[PDB]
Amino acid sequence: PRSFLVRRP
Amino acid sequence: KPPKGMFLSQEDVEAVSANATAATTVLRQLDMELVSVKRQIQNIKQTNSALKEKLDGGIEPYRLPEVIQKCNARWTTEEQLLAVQAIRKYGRDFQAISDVIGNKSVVQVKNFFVNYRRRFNIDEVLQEWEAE
Amino acid sequence: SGVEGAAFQSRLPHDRMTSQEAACFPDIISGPQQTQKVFLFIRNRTLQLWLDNPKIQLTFEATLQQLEAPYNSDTVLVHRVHSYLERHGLINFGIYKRIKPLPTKKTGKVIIIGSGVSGLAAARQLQSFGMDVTLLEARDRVGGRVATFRKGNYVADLGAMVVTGLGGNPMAVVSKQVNMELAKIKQKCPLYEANGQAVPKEKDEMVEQEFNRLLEATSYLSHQLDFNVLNNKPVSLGQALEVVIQLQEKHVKDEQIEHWKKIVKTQEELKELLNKMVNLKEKIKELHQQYKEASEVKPPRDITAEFLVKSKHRDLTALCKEYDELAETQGKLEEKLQELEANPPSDVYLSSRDRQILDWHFANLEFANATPLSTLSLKHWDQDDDFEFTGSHLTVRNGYSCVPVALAEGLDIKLNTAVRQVRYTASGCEVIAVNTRSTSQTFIYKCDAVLCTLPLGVLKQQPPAVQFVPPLPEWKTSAVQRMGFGNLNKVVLCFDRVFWDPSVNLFGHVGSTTASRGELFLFWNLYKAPILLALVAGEAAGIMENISDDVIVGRCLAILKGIFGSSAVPQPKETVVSRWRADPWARGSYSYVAAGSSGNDYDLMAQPITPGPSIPGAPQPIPRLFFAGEHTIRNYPATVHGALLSGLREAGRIADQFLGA
Ligand SMILES: Cc1cc2nc3c(=O)[nH]c(=O)nc-3n(C[C@H](O)[C@H](O)[C@H](O)COP(=O)(O)OP(=O)(O)OC[C@H]3O[C@@H](n4cnc5c(N)ncnc54)[C@H](O)[C@@H]3O)c2cc1C
Repeated sequence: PRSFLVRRP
Repeated sequence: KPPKGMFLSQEDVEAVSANATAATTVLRQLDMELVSVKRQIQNIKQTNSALKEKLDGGIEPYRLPEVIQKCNARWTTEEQLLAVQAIRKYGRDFQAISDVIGNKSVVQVKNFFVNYRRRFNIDEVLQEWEAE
Repeated sequence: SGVEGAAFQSRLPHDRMTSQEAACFPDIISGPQQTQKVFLFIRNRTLQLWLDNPKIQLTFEATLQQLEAPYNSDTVLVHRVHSYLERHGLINFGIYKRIKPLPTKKTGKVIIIGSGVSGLAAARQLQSFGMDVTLLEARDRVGGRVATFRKGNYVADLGAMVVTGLGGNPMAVVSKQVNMELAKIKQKCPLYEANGQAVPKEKDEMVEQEFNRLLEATSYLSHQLDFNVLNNKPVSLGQALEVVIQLQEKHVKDEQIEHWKKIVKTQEELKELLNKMVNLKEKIKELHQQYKEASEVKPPRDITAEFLVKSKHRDLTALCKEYDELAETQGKLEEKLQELEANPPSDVYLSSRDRQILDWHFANLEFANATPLSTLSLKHWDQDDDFEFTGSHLTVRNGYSCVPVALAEGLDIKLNTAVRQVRYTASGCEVIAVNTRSTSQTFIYKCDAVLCTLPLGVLKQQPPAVQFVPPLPEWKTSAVQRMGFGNLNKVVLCFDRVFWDPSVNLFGHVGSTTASRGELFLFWNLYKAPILLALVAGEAAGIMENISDDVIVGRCLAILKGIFGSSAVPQPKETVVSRWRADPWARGSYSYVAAGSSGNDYDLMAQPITPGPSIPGAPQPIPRLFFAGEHTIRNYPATVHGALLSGLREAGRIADQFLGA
């Protein structure tokens, strides 16, 4: 899901 | 409500969604439209290049020196006759008539029309300008 | 606050009663406001006490002692609250020193399929409640999709790697109970294009900003324009991004058109003006000749010949005035046009390099959801956003396996035991397993209840790896079909020396094509030893599983050489390549919300099965077949904390059933 995204704002 | 710099209308979305290749079609139509406008620019600015050429030198060879003529009170017979012929060519345009004579303001020309109306049959002269 | 912080750390609203609480405390929530604030304080305080020291059991007696009046007034209310919290695993979960030793007399028998975190969490709770528990695990180890590689001092997770923040995370409690070395991840992530050149800061920020704007657009496209069905098929996130990009390309072209269309309109103003000026120049040239002829008639003149000179003079000054007025108008239209020619709109929406760098941000999104974006539900892919934890993401330096191994202590676990068939009836269940080493050695476990923690990948397997007798209902099997089970692989590269920026935890690699955006797109540096860890995400994951380790390590070294230079990149001492889709005890990495699915399917997966009666006209049986796992928890899917919480949930649902509420 979204939680795992790297380089998050 | 959409993000800044993103453009998303119901109409535009439907037009890309409505067919399997509608997207690629709509983008081709704009690519052709763009080529069609870019060729028309080259055309009309080559047309305009030719007209700019046919004005080489401007109207400086045909320019007339400035007149320093100062307005005067008394009407010479010369000025009266210039005026009657000016009424014949230029009709009721008082500025043009003043310009022709050279030393009579628009007021004095407007006066002249009333004073001499009788003696220079100005009614007949105006009718003669209208007939043309 | 302190009591309010406990509510938050337990994923509870501090100032309101939940749905679960309303069910266990109807008298309170249906009654007057005062009693509710008493309930809510007793609850919040009991949680605070447990959270302050989660290494020892918080008993009811200990709770009432540390409670002060007027809250320690009602002893049954405090006892009801404490019991509820203990049962639902909000207190006295994980690994704690027990005060009152567990009674030798065990009520009920449960078989748990799988000794992953969901399985282990449930087992501990059930044993803790005095049930007889046995876990059946196909693998030669516990942990399941928590899988840590270990050779000498080298330590690298091939599965779960990251704690996604401690704020409201039950792994916060677990990390105090078990020695996990939690190390903050530094978010700085430099990209490196196909060749080895870092992306220029100005461009990097621009593409990243565009990616986030493109995502935000798909959400607008979904929620506001209601673009969620197309040809009687659910719209994917991939489809929506294609459509949003196409409309951004359309607007670039539309913008160019309107700009060039106002240049032709200005050129056609100029053309119309130049024509007037060319005609007026001829009439001025002609009228000059007429004036010269007239004035070359030397005096003395009659008054008509004098008037002819004067009239032509007046007429020629008038026409010369107009041409000068028109040549002013000409000058300003040339200013207007010289400006427009050097103030054009954008040539293109995204260049070839920009689309390549954007594909990396899409690869990142395909990594996060462990699936190609063409599979993700546009509407619901991010349905768990409101429950995300706060705080820095951390890694487990001593390896994540330390957690399951700790949970497995004091539990009856049959390893190398592959469940083949699950039988459930009104009188009870039998689970039929085999030895994985010799498939002929058959085992039969008789139990009151089965807890199934089989991964969604396994439940999906056709033909089935596990048979249910009787078969699972259509409402369960349809949920299993609809739901997405993703893939994501890891390449572990063990070296003798650190040849990379040791203050950078992760660095990207931009793929040449869209097709290969997922292929070794990201590298992790989190471990004490010299280890780099490369992801294979998106469509690449599935394809790269049919390619040998040597080739994959090959493509890794190549990519690293480009960025660091051939002299700095040695041969790796040890290499491991995960192949999660081919792993028969996983059949993939973790769940995603597939196009055509929603959060409701996660709730369907969590609903227990009740068998029909043995003899017809016999009363409605109790539920026998229960489900836990990452794919069963709507609010925390595809996570370890999700699995953990799903186990605790089922332990409570099973205890409520077989020991009474
Ligand atoms: C590459 C990868 C990276 C991840 N990264 C993260 C992360 O950073 N953070 C995070 O929070 N989560 C992460 N996850 C998710 C996390 O690993 C899982 O959500 C969680 O560990 C699964 O718990 P589970 O108990 O539901 O499943 P599992 O751990 O799969 O447990 C199920 C068990 O059932 C066993 N089993 C299967 N078939 C049979 C059978 N026939 N008989 C008996 N036993 C059987 C399996 O061997 C396994 O032990 C990641 C997953 C992967 C694959």
